Amino acid sequence: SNFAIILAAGKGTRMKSDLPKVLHKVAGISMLEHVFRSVGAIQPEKTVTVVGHKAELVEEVLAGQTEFVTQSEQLGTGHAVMMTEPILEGLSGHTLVIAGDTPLITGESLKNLIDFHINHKNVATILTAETDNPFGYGRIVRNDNAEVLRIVEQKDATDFEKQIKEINTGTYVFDNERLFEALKNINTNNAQGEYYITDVIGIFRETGEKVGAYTLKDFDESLGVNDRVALATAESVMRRRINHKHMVNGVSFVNPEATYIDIDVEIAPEVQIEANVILKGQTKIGAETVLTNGTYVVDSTIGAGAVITNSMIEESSVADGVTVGPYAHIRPNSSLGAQVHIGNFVEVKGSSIGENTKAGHLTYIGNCEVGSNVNFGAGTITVNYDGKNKYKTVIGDNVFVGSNSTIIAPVELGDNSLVGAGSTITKDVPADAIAIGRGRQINKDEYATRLPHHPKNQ
Amino acid sequence: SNFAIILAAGKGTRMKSDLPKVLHKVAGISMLEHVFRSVGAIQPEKTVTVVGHKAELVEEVLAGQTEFVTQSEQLGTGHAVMMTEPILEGLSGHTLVIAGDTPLITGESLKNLIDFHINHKNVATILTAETDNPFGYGRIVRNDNAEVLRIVEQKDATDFEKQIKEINTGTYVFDNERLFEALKNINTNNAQGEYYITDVIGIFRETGEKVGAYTLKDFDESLGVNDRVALATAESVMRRRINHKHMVNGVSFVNPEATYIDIDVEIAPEVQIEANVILKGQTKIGAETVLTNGTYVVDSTIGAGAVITNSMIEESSVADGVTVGPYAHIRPNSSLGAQVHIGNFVEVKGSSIGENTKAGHLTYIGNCEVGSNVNFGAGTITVNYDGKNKYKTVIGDNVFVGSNSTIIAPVELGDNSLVGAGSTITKDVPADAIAIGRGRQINKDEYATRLPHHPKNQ
Amino acid sequence: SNFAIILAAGKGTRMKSDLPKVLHKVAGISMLEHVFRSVGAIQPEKTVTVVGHKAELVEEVLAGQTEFVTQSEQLGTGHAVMMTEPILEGLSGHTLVIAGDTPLITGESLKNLIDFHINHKNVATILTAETDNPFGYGRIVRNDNAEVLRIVEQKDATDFEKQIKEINTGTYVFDNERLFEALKNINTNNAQGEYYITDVIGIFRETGEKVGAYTLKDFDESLGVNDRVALATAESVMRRRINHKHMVNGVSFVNPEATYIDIDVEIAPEVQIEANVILKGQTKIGAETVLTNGTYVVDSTIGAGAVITNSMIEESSVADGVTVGPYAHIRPNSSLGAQVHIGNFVEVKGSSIGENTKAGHLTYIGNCEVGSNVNFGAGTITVNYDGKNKYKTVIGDNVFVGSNSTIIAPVELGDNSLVGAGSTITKDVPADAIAIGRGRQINKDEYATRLPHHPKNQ
Ligand SMILES: CC(=O)SCCNC(=O)CCNC(=O)[C@H](O)C(C)(C)COP(=O)(O)OP(=O)(O)OC[C@H]1O[C@@H](n2cnc3c(N)ncnc32)[C@H](O)[C@@H]1OP(=O)(O)O
Ligand SMILES: CC(=O)SCCNC(=O)CCNC(=O)[C@H](O)C(C)(C)COP(=O)(O)OP(=O)(O)OC[C@H]1O[C@@H](n2cnc3c(N)ncnc32)[C@H](O)[C@@H]1OP(=O)(O)O
Ligand SMILES: CC(=O)SCCNC(=O)CCNC(=O)[C@H](O)C(C)(C)COP(=O)(O)OP(=O)(O)OC[C@H]1O[C@@H](n2cnc3c(N)ncnc32)[C@H](O)[C@@H]1OP(=O)(O)O
Ligand SMILES: [Ca+2]
Ligand SMILES: [Ca+2]
Ligand SMILES: [Ca+2]
Ligand SMILES: [Ca+2]
Repeated sequence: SNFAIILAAGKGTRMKSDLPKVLHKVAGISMLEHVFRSVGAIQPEKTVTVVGHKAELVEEVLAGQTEFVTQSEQLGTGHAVMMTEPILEGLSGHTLVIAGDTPLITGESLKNLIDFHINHKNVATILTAETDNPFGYGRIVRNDNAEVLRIVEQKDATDFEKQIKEINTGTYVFDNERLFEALKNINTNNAQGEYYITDVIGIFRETGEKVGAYTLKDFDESLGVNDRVALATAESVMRRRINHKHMVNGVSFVNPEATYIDIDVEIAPEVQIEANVILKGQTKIGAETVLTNGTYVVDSTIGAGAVITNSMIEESSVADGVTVGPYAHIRPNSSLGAQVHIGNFVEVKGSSIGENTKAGHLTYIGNCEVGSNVNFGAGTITVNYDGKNKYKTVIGDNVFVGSNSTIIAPVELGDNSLVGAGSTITKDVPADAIAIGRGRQINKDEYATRLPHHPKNQ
Repeated sequence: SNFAIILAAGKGTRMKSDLPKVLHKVAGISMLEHVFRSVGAIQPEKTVTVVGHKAELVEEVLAGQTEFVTQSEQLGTGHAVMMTEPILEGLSGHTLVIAGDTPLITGESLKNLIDFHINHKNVATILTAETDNPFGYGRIVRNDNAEVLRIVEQKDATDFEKQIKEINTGTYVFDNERLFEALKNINTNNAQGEYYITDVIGIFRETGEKVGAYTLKDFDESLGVNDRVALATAESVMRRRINHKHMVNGVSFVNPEATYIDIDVEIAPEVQIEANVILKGQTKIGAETVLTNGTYVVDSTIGAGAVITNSMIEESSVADGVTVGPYAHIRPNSSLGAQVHIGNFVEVKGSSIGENTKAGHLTYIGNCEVGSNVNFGAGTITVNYDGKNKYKTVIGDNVFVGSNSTIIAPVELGDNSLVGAGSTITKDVPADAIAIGRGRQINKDEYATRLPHHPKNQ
Repeated sequence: SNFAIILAAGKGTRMKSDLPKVLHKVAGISMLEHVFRSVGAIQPEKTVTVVGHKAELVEEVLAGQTEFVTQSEQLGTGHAVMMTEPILEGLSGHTLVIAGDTPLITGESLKNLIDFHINHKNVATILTAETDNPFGYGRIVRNDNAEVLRIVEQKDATDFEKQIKEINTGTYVFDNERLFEALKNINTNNAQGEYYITDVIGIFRETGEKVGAYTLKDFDESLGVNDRVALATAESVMRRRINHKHMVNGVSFVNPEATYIDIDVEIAPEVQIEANVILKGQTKIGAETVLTNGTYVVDSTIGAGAVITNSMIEESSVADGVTVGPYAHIRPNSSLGAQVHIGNFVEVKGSSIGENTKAGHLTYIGNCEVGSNVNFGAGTITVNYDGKNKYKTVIGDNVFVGSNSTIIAPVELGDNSLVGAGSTITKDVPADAIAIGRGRQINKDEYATRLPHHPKNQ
């Protein structure tokens, strides 16, 4: 009943990239993927994506729910659609034709397109829009009774026709039956090589079959991306849309025009986001937590009541009430327990940290299983690499790891123990003990008067 | 002679917050507080704020110069004003009626509103504005001679009336006498429960008493905040206004559209601010200092000629010529003396630092009284916590604190002394002495050929 | 044949700066310098800049290709041009008159101005533009046949004339001969002190000599900067222009409206720039490298395939495939070899680092010649200062510098050697050896039950 054809073979030369045009990301996912999301809104019985060069790459990535045909030669949009013939020829119903480079179009607009089509039982329906600078776009010609007669390109347009402000977005709905029919009719009697999807509209004009146009109230929603300038504009519209949705859902933004949140990030209500925060991938933020300017989060989970201050968190888990930063880096596979505190210049990598534990400064915790109520003094380092292998360090509950100490794994610091500040630990420390591995202080009276820094020597 | 009534009881359901709508901040202070600031511009003999739910909270915070009446039930704006009757009934004069959720209105606009009122000796004056999308707003109906006849809501508006572009901002000036009179007249003969402030305009129409409207030249100044989307817009307008004011006052902004400066921050002329800088609360910046992208300052004082590079400064004092950052954190109750230098990855907490002293890297200084011309080598740590209590460290003038040393308080390093790099200091170091607490170096020939990192073993 | 006169003596009082108005920067260089760049587009046989106060300063800086005359008194634009008389009087040809405070005008617009001039063989040509708020600007009066009759200031304009939307940008092309002629004719018979460049247009009106106006299609291109508000606007237009140019050239921007790239930065295609990145001065970025939010680069070279994560790089060289950050600081005169890795909280100053070497954390490397495949454990510090002099450290290939070690220069760590974590190195370490300078660990059973942090004591 409903079928979809997505054109993704284009030659994105103005992109100046080796990556197939439609694979370029917009807020987390590729333009193609956004098109797949709006397309799904019309519940197409079949979905066929036409890819061109590097065809393998596009497929090798998003093998999403969609058939895949290849267009080895650049013979135009008509030929691209013709490549879906083997799969859609014969079937009766409505077929959506959309480009993979117009990611701003919405599922809602696509639904209205079909409804508008089936409604007037048109043979073909053109998704159109209006602008005051239609230069370059095919124009939409209608009769005094406002019926879509045909589409006129800029090069063929009469002076009088250049005045038309309604343009063709390049998105269409065709009755699948007539469509492939008209595609062979143009292909064979073409007296030329390349044919275009708009050539089918020319045929319906020759035969008088009903063709209509649904207009998009927002012209900017029809943007076709051809270069990194339109790319940025796409990014900008999608950003406003994502952020508008969160604000309506109860999230505060100091500046939603400069906050970068990917398409799939989930944010509980009452969260507060300062300007210039970055949320990427599969990220979740719980209720009332606070994200300050600079925070950067990727594929992570943050609980409720947390305060993330200018810090970078990657593939990690952060419980409720956790405070992080400023300038902290939480690396892959880390888990911070409830009320944990990670202060400035602290790095946590592949480590579980129990609740209420704190590492407030200039610290590195890697490959450690850390307990609850632990204390890391400023300067502490967990050494877990010898140039070939990594080793694990186990730290019990309530351990007091003295400042500037060097913990050389594999070792265990038992519960309630303490490592003297400035110590190098090479062996296990039993529970309730203290470990000290540092030289004893020695004073040399008057010796400083004999060194470069002394006032007497400058 | 002049009285003010501020409506702050509203049910901000679209805000999706537990915090009373008007308490949500906009550039440092709550919307209510901005309204109190514009209201003060008309020197009201009395100011009464009507609060609703959580009434205690709004009051418990800004017990600012203003009477407080409570509206326990949601019976409309008319009933809310009726709650101020005990306090304003009888008094003669002009009474301003304003919402606590329209924080962009200015004191200047409010003054022009009253003057326009007293001028034409109107009984009531409507603060209006113009827009091309008046859908939803009450319209302002005037006669062929441009006199305000009445206000018409959207639901009652005739097709012909929907065309009116002048809308009601919900701000008004009433002759206090007639106002409460008309409020009882509607209340009793209401034949309904809730009555609205606009019902009083209906009565003056019935009686023919003169009603006028002062139009705001800037429509965006009338924004009523109902959700976090308008919240963000408020933040955006107020930000442009604050920043415009500083630029006119001689401050350079690389991008004033993305620089966040609270309402009360003071900035001397010739200061240079890069994009994405944050100034909050009671912050002061002296002449010619430079703030680079990322700098974040809260309730602090910075002198003239300073250079703050991507650093966070909180509740502290920073003298003239000080250089901080990149990535430095100056925490509560710190004071940096003239020409002091705090470099990358350095934390200073509750400490006074004398002039020309330097801590250029990976350093923590907490609870210290530090002298002038001191030098902290990279890696230094002042240890001031044992898990229960904090201790103080006193460091004289010209001390050279060697890199990677660990200073365990409570201790004193006397003038011109030096602590050997990599030392753990547990006792006082007399003036002019040197202290060393580190193991002596030992070399083991060929031993490395026997370890994982060696080329021979990989 | 073509001559240029740049007016740079103005009294930029609304700037509130001690620095001559035209010296204020816009995207890396001064407004004056941007004007010199557009001016060069018309290949002027001679270029003369009129400077006023602090005349020495403007010259003492950009002694660029241009004659320099001084205007000691503020007698108007006419007098300023009159100061170029000694140098341009007599010569025949077209003379461009432009202000040093209109930096957005383009060389292309300037070329079109001259062509439009020489074309109609006009005596004088006025560079004009159109806007809907011409209040304050001199208006352009034309006859029913659209010929430039004269310029009318706002104060003299008739009501009917205030309607004119075409305004004078203050940029002109005059036939050098008549120009100085008309300048003496006004100067002597002036019956007043100060004369203005627009007075020459008045004379051509008296004599009927042909005067024309070339209109700028973009009004915003004519901005005259007088205060830091227009300054910011200039910065904003120039930023969009620079960034538009890179996007067209194949560079991706997450938000080109909030990315700050100086006028002279070079960026290879396929580079990806996140929002809020800063590129200043002579900076070069190679193909496909990635710059994340916060990165700040000044006068540096970055190769291809690099990933710079929220880090600051100054006057340094960075090879291909290098990864830096987050929160790393690469200081002046550093060179990172191919595939080098500098992680979080690491500082590199005046040091060469060989390929594949890594310093992933909390590390300071200053004044070192470091080899290839070296490894710096977290916490390492190279000590190179004694309060008076700096010393160099030489580190061979494949050295393993243990965590928390303190390397006191001048020393050498030979190839494949290893420094034990937590060691203080005061002497050379031969190749293939290991060096250890740390106290041995000692455990005291039960001692912790006797300290403040222990659960038993709280
Ligand atoms: C900067 C921040 O983040 S702040 C929070 C971090 N806080 C910290 O890191 C503080 C940690 N505190 C320390 O390291 C302290 O120096 C402590 C807790 C080890 C001092 O403990 P004390 O028991 O009071 O010191 P004391 O000198 O008596 O030493 C205890 C035992 O160890 C021995 N000892 C002391 N120093 C050494 C040493 N360098 N080598 C070997 N043994 C030593 C003593 O001989 C004594 O043993 P004994 O009883 O058999 O004679
Ligand atoms: C990374 C940056 O920010 S850079 C700037 C920071 N700069 C620094 O931190 C540099 C600090 N410098 C140091 O620590 C040096 O090693 C210094 C200044 C202590 C070296 O001083 P020197 O006097 O030249 O060394 P020297 O070996 O002679 O030692 C002096 C005395 O201490 C003794 N001593 C040396 N090492 C030790 C030790 N580990 N334990 C006990 N005593 C020691 C010596 O026996 C000698 O005493 P004596 O005269 O009674 O025999
Ligand atoms: C946090 C990160 O970035 S992770 C990556 C960084 N990784 C690191 O920094 C790890 C570095 N590793 C170390 O420092 C380790 O403690 C190592 C490599 C020195 C341990 O080496 P090992 O040889 O296994 O230890 P071992 O105890 O046998 O000591 C070797 C020799 O030094 C001696 N020695 C050990 N400790 C000391 C000491 N404190 N003082 C003097 N000599 C010592 C031993 O007596 C022995 O000599 P001998 O053979 O003549 O008796
Ligand atoms: Ca297109
Ligand atoms: Ca409202
Ligand atoms: Ca250290
Ligand atoms: Ca001007």
